[PDB]
Amino acid sequence: GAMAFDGEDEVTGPDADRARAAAVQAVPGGTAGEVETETGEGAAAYGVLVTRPDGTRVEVHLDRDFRVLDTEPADGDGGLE
Repeated sequence: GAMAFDGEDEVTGPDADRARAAAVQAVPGGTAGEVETETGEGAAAYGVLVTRPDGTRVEVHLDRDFRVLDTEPADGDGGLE
């Protein structure tokens, strides 16, 4: 259909807009936040953080063309030190 490359003007992030807009259409009234660019070299270039009100947070990994690669539940217990 419509390719996710436009550019809403109310955001400060490039991919943060394109991927977020697609996320809103996938999650019914769920928690959606602006996304940041993941590692350039690889398959997943965009990480879309979304959370269902059920208490489940999943990050949608998008490829170079914003095609859904896979969705795994994202937790925050893995620190680094």
